[PDB]
Amino acid sequence: STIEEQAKTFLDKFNHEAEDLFYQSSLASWNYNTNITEENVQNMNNAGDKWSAFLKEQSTLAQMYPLQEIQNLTVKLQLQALQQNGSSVLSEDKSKRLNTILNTMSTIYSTGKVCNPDNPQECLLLEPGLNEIMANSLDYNERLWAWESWRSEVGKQLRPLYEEYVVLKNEMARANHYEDYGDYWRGDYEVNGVDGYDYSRGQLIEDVEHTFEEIKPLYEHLHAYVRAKLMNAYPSYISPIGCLPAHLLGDMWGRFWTNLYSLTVPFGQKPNIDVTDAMVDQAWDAQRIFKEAEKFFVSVGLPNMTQGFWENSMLTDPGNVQKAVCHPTAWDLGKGDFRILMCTKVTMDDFLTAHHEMGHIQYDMAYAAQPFLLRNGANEGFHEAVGEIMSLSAATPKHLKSIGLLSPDFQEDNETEINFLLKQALTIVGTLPFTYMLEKWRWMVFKGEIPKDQWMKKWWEMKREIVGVVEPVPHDETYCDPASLFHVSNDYSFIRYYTRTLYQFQFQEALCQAAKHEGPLHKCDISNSTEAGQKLFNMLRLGKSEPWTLALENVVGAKNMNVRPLLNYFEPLFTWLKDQNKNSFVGWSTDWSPYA
Amino acid sequence: ASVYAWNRKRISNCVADYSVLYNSASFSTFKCYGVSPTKLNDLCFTNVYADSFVIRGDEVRQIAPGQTGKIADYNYKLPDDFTGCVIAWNSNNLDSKVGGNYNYLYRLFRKSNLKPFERDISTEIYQAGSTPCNGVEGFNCYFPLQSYGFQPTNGVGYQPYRVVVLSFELLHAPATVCGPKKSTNLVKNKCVNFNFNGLTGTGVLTESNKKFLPFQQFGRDIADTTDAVRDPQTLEILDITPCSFGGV
Ligand SMILES: *[C@@H]1O[C@H](CO)[C@@H](O)[C@H](O)[C@H]1NC(C)=O
Ligand SMILES: *[C@@H]1O[C@H](CO)[C@@H](O)[C@H](O)[C@H]1NC(C)=O
Ligand SMILES: *[C@@H]1O[C@H](CO)[C@@H](O)[C@H](O)[C@H]1NC(C)=O
Ligand SMILES: *[C@@H]1O[C@H](CO)[C@@H](O)[C@H](O)[C@H]1NC(C)=O
Ligand SMILES: *[C@@H]1O[C@H](CO)[C@@H](O)[C@H](O)[C@H]1NC(C)=O
Ligand SMILES: *[C@@H]1O[C@H](CO)[C@@H](O)[C@H](O)[C@H]1NC(C)=O
Ligand SMILES: *[C@@H]1O[C@H](CO)[C@@H](O)[C@H](O)[C@H]1NC(C)=O
Repeated sequence: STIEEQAKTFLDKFNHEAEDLFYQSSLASWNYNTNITEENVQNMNNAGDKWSAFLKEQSTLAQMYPLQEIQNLTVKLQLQALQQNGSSVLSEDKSKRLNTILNTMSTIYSTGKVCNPDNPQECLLLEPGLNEIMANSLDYNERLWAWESWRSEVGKQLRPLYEEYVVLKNEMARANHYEDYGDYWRGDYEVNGVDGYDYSRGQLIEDVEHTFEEIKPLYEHLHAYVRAKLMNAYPSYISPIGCLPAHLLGDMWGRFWTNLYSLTVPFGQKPNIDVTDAMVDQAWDAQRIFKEAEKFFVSVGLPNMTQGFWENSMLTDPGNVQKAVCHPTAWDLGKGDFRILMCTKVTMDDFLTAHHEMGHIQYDMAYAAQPFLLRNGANEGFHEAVGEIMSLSAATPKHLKSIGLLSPDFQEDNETEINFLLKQALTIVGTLPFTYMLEKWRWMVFKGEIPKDQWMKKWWEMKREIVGVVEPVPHDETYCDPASLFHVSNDYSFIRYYTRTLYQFQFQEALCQAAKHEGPLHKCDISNSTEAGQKLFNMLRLGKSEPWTLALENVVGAKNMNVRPLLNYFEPLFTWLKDQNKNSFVGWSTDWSPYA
Repeated sequence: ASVYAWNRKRISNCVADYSVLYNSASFSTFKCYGVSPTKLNDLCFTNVYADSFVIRGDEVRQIAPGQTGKIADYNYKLPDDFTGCVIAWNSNNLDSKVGGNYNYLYRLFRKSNLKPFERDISTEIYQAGSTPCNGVEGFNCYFPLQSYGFQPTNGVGYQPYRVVVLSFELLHAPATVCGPKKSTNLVKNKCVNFNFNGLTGTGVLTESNKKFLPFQQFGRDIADTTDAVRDPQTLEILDITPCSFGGV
């Protein structure tokens, strides 16, 4: 006759009913991504619709429970997630614009076209045709054409489609009694009902912006160092008085600069840390690659993988006729079924991806004792940063020399470590301002205080100011190139990558203090310490059952997002960069010099 | 049968062999509580009622004496310090199918904790609120009955293990049946102790010209002196007499 006993009865009914339906939807989605037939598409949409309609019915039943008297926090988080209306607030004539528009976005993006206008020879799809021309070639003329081959041939037909998406998703906030759709995504980090632990939705914008004034001086010195080994190849071909082109920063968006390493190697005379030639003398395969990774984890103290994964999952590319996509993703089918879906290759990226995608599987069974509604990460940043802290440990020289991949006589001087740490800074530190700016751009346009004619003049003027990129060609307001990215078009919160870095280094300092390492954080190791493994697994196993603001106070004692224990990792790198930029022009103003 | 419909069949009037279980090389939870598995063979009590039901891999820990939980509290509760043994083995090869084996059910809710050694068979729904339900699902009906789902890809911790529970208690019912007793080897022409089924003595084998009747276990001649026995192993007659003795 108590509300406390009534919530445990309802969640116990939902947990057994949903896990039966979730295992059917995940199994149906798995067979679609491995064996594409004509009948398999109808089988997946039939099971997926009744699973999505089941959560619609359970959210309505949980609505009648009042939330003003539940002192228990374990069931308060479950009722808050179950009562998310989502698309139920919209009308039937407006809910049909979700599934219609979102399926049109996937099919339009799936159309590969590289046939030249007025020269129709042949053209292949995106994966074999478009990716090879951006990652391998080093010619300026076609890449300038290639920059206009996608933002003026694909994004031109998105301007009427993406604007219809951002005018009805913005209306849900008024229907959910929120301010705007940008504030709705901040509800995952919102904590209420606890005295002294409350996190306002609007305080996060100020705290994130306050922490950005120390990222900037680090990025000023990072851009100055990388500009000296690129102006060497083009002395008089690019002027060293302005900014850089957008189509020369490794990727299409310039997020990762990994493809500039061959062009911008610091010291190529000594050999790089490369064991691709080392594995082929001893005939290493996919099976022996994952066996040494498994024994690394059981030496730490984590439990080993179950027997229902090795003979059930797929590892390589199977057959010849199966053209199914094998993008590296982690599968949680439920009921103890866990799979990894990727095509293995003997490359640098696939070996690191083999470590990256296995970590999400090892995280999923960690909170297996939690209930199904709480069987998730504490937030969107925990599940990504946990899978990358072991990638830092696997890159240590003792482990690379322990298996035998590296040469037994490999000296460790100054330059073999500064080259590795600054390359990691470009892929981790360099992506923090790009992650923050795009989510900052999406919040005000979702807020609505940006008119139609002021998208490009404000979007372009901060890329020149913060990032420092001069536009290779002027673009008017009819272009919609910011909506071309994968996460923004498919309704994915991109803020989970900014908090990934601040989490993956909070855990590194916490575990290194647990292991009582005597020295700085760059030489620290996590392995060969069962006390740190039990410390992490105690913190990994909580999941979403506790608030995330309580998860920080359980490890570091600071309720806010601390940035100080990240500069201490890069003090050896930062002091050298401060000495190298004594005479270079650090700090750009507004620059209309090249394209006045 | 299911967990909420566990059967109870008595084993009596025949010898029960537990030795084959030790070398079965198939069980995974061969654990005994309150008695060693080896020492319960020679000695045992009556009331050998066997309870058979299906328990999931993660639910194995729930089924133990002195342990509470969901299955142990709403389906079948084992009393603390239960004098018995639990033997579980994998049943994926037979008790599993693709898409879920929807044949074993269980009680998900109950008003009060189950009395130990009680089978619950009812359609009564859980009553957490005050307003009852008239057969139509609502906000307070919460039909307790649910169907277990087992698939061949289930994890090791979630595999359905086929387990049975053996109970041992001494009631007024006489003539309990225990494990078999290993027979020794024959010895000829020696003053050797003998302990047949009920009687024992010392003596030596000597030739006799008189045959014994076949429907007696042992016999005596004079002054309550037992001197004749009939081995039931093969009905092969052997003569036993006390061995020689005297003073020096
Ligand atoms: C795999 O796909 C092929 C054609 O794409 C189809 O003929 C075959 O039946 C599929 N296999 C299964 C197990 O469905
Ligand atoms: C709070 O709810 C959780 C549900 O997981 C329960 O385990 C716990 O005992 C509850 N605590 C109190 C004080 O009600
Ligand atoms: C969800 O929708 C129901 C009606 O369908 C409404 O009563 C309820 O207030 C809504 N809740 C939220 C949080 O929008
Ligand atoms: C995993 O570890 C346990 C405990 O050491 C061991 O019994 C089991 O055999 C291991 N699994 C495999 C596949 O070796
Ligand atoms: C130490 O760093 C300097 C870079 O200024 C490098 O020249 C030197 O070789 C390093 N030490 C050794 C032993 O290589
Ligand atoms: C750490 O553990 C590995 C296990 O293979 C071992 O080879 C290595 O020597 C250990 N290192 C230290 C410093 O204990
Ligand atoms: C029991 O007696 C029968 C009678 O011939 C015999 O065949 C059998 O071997 C005996 N049992 C044992 C275990 O010897």
